[PDB]
Amino acid sequence: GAMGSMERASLIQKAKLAEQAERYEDMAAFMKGAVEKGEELSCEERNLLSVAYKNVVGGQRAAWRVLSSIEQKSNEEGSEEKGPEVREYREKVETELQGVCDTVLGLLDSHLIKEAGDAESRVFYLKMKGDYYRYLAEVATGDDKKRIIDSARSAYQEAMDISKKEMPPTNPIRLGLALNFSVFHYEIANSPEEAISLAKTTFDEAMADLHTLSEDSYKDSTLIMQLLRDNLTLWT
Amino acid sequence: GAMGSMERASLIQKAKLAEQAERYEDMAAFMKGAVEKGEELSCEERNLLSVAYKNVVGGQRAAWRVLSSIEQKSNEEGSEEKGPEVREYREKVETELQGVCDTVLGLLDSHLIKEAGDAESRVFYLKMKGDYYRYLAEVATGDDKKRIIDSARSAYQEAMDISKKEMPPTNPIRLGLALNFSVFHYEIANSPEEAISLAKTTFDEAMADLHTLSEDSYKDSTLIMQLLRDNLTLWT
Amino acid sequence: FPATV
Amino acid sequence: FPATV
Ligand SMILES: *CC(=O)Nc1ccc(-c2nc3ccccn3c2NCc2ccccc2F)cc1
Ligand SMILES: *CC(=O)Nc1ccc(-c2nc3ccccn3c2NCc2ccccc2F)cc1
Ligand SMILES: [Ca+2]
Ligand SMILES: [Ca+2]
Ligand SMILES: [Ca+2]
Ligand SMILES: [Ca+2]
Ligand SMILES: [Ca+2]
Ligand SMILES: [Ca+2]
Ligand SMILES: [Ca+2]
Ligand SMILES: [Ca+2]
Ligand SMILES: [Ca+2]
Ligand SMILES: [Ca+2]
Ligand SMILES: [Ca+2]
Ligand SMILES: [Ca+2]
Ligand SMILES: [Cl-]
Ligand SMILES: [Cl-]
Repeated sequence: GAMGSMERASLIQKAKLAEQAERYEDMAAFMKGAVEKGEELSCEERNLLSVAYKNVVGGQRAAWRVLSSIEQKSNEEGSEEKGPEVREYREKVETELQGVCDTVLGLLDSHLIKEAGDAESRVFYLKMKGDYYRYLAEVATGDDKKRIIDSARSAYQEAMDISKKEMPPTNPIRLGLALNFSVFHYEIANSPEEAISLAKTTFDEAMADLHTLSEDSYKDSTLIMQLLRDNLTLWT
Repeated sequence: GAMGSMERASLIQKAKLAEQAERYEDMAAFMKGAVEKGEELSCEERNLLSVAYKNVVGGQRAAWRVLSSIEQKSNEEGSEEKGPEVREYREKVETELQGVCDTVLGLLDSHLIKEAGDAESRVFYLKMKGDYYRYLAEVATGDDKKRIIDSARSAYQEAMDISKKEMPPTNPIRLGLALNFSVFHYEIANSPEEAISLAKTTFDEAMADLHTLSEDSYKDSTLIMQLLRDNLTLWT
Repeated sequence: FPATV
Repeated sequence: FPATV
């Protein structure tokens, strides 16, 4: 790997610089290098990894959606034939996106998840696994589409089970996991009722636990609770 | 070149798709491929080329400025020593930026400028040459810094001479060239009075020619005139 | 599109 | 920073 010669601490330092410079591809490459050193990641380091790849894949997803929309319009009645270029370029972006997802899933499988024993790390990584299978599912159209969806579901479900047992209902990782699994239900699994039920239950159980929190913890939990509310408003 | 097997028209089509998807690195690569087909570029095609590389280098410049600022702060009295990482990463971004500038200048030299005979094409390309030498000058600190600055000046000056002879004072290429050469004077050549004089004269001569224009031409010229005014307001 | 984190 | 186009 190209980062093999750089110190772990230097990779982390440069990931933080890349973030400040909004150089998310660089940030992701630095954090991949850090993971490949073989040591477990701290809370801060896990969040550098997630932020980096979230931004990279987020840009790819936005581009893919633009191109998919153009492609869909090209296949409507009355649309003039413009040749293979739209499909080709959508496929190019799609392949790049799948590559990033596969890279992230590869890091999780080799060997972040298996060494993650604490709830906060294990749930975090399983949430990531669910998310990146979800992104693969967004672009899947073939024989393995059902299996990709089930891979996302399975990762989310394991994360949910651990989070319910080991974390308070206001824990931000627990809340974010539930937010995203709810979106999985609505957007991927064709299960809007499950999505709504999960968002509502999550919100209500968090509300009941807010009284236990400091001001700073309250702030962070309520931010994610508002996102649950926003989705519920969108869906009802 | 990786685009050698793709049709010129397909490269142009995909450049436009990349723009819609805000995939400016892709857009630039497609337009580089189009240039390397060896045919002259139309007005629309020249502007696809400029837009693509402007966005790529614009992002690099923004990142370079962030990192340079951090580096400068690290060399202040009382700043803790954090090792070579800030310098290294600033150098990485800088080298990437120089690479893009060299790529653009390479396309202009091989062979866009030499085949450009009409004022609108020749001035456009010479403006680009001035701009990309200006971006090289922004990061230059060595023995060739003066020569880089003079390369920018020389390209801008040739463009100015042609534009004054061959274009009306409201021509958007002429106006944009003058805007940018004025910024060159202020920010690169340590010549704020020249910058101000050029912006004012350009603005006033354009104002006097607006009466000749259609509504649409008026709109486009006045947009750039407002940028001249904005800079004058900043500088006075 | 719905919110995710 | 000043405006350029
Ligand atoms: C140790 C650890 O992981 N702690 C942690 C992770 C994430 C957050 C967090 N809070 C908020 C509030 C509002 C928006 C975004 N966040 C984040 N980051 C995104 C994120 C990532 C994973 C799980 C949940 C989640 F929200 C706070 C503390
Ligand atoms: C054929 C040709 O080149 N025509 C042309 C080029 C550029 C513009 C133009 N008008 C405006 C108004 C406001 C902002 C930006 N623009 C552009 N594009 C940027 C640009 C590039 C090169 C020279 C000048 C310039 F403004 C219109 C018509
Ligand atoms: Ca070491
Ligand atoms: Ca075509
Ligand atoms: Ca595909
Ligand atoms: Ca462990
Ligand atoms: Ca616990
Ligand atoms: Ca609604
Ligand atoms: Ca051909
Ligand atoms: Ca260091
Ligand atoms: Ca250098
Ligand atoms: Ca010619
Ligand atoms: Ca003329
Ligand atoms: Ca002022
Ligand atoms: Cl393509
Ligand atoms: Cl580096």
